Amino acid sequence: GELVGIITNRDMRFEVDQSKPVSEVMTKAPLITAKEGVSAEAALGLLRRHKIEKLPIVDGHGKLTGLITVKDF
Amino acid sequence: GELVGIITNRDMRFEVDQSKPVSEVMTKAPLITAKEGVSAEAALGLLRRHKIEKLPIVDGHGKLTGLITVKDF
Ligand SMILES: Nc1ncnc2c1ncn2[C@@H]1O[C@H](COP(=O)(O)OP(=O)(O)OP(=O)(O)O)[C@@H](O)[C@H]1O
Ligand SMILES: Nc1ncnc2c1ncn2[C@@H]1O[C@H](COP(=O)(O)OP(=O)(O)OP(=O)(O)O)[C@@H](O)[C@H]1O
Ligand SMILES: [Mg+2]
Ligand SMILES: [Mg+2]
Repeated sequence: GELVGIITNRDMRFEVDQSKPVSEVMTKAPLITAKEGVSAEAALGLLRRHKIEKLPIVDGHGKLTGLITVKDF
Repeated sequence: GELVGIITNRDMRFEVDQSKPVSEVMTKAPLITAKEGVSAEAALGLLRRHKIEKLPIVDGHGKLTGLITVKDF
């Protein structure tokens, strides 16, 4: 149940072998995340600062509770 | 005549003020670049390794001679 990383379509854009497991292609932890109840302005600021399009949302134990993408904005 | 950086539309996606100069938004040097006469396989490998979409091509003196994008592939 641990958030070990994130896999986006920039990671698997040119992977010819589509039977490859996720663990060989994903981006490993630590990731850029936000706390629960993060406002939209703070999430957008994080996305602009780190120049990523995704932002996982985790609780106090570091367990995944949500995800914010640039698609929302 | 020096390559001081690169500006892509991920850098200027949420810039409300379009009168801002490039110098305040660009990604400053050093960049991930390739030498002249780089093959397609080497450029694609660099793009996959650094997870970027653009690769400036410079000469021995470090001056810009070309540009490769993921659009080509
Ligand atoms: N929150 C995050 N923390 C760390 N790395 C991340 C995070 N979100 C994405 N990445 C990584 O950053 C890279 C690009 O992220 P992003 O999600 O912006 O790309 P993308 O949506 O796949 O891009 P494109 O739309 O151009 O194909 C990928 O390697 C991805 O794994
Ligand atoms: N060769 C490079 N060296 C260093 N940084 C780079 C290079 N090319 C691009 N970047 C930077 O990496 C970030 C994303 O690069 P990229 O060109 O993949 O994004 P983009 O094409 O704008 O993305 P999207 O398609 O998701 O809108 C930007 O901050 C950009 O300035
Ligand atoms: Mg994008
Ligand atoms: Mg893209």
